[PDB]
Amino acid sequence: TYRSLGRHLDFLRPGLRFGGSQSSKYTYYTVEVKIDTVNLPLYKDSRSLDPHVTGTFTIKNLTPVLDKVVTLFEGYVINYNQFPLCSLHWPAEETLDPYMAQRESDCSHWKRFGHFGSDNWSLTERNFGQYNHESAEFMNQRYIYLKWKERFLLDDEEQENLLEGASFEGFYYVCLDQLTGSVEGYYYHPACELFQKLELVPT
Amino acid sequence: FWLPANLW
Ligand SMILES: [Cl-]
Repeated sequence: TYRSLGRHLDFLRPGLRFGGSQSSKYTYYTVEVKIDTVNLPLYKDSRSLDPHVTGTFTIKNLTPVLDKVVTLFEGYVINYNQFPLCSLHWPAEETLDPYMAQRESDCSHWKRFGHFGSDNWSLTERNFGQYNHESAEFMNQRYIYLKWKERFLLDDEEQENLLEGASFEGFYYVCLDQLTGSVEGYYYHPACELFQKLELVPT
Repeated sequence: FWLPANLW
């Protein structure tokens, strides 16, 4: 009859702050991420289609004029089952369309974090060959993989609403280290074969 | 999101 309330993780819980940078050859910005809600996909029911994470981005001094730019983001957690590493095997619900990418994109981006074994990689398998009979469940592995996408502009981090050009088209591949709290990310834009790099630690 | 090339 009843459904699980889920769990919160030491480094994936409401109220948690991270700080760091987003950078690339021509970009460097100080950024802060705050986790607002968590609904980990521990099982498959209706709630597992709702966002698994919601939070805010804050960019410091985006323009010479704007000292604080704040966006609201939503995201989903890889659990290798209903939400495998290959986004194209995600459920067919339309609200997940903004998180899709080609198989090779997902594959290369997940690999680039550098925490997978060297063995058994296949572009045609729903977890790219990285989740097997002897793998631990996602919450019990050291590294957790997520996809984040911003979808609203806000005024302050207290969250009132005030994003549709090309500079908003992609999404973040995200990797959390549960042992140290460090967070790495790649902002991927479909139409450009370069990314931006997100690096955060807990505040 | 895709941030400006503030070092360009
Ligand atoms: Cl498969």
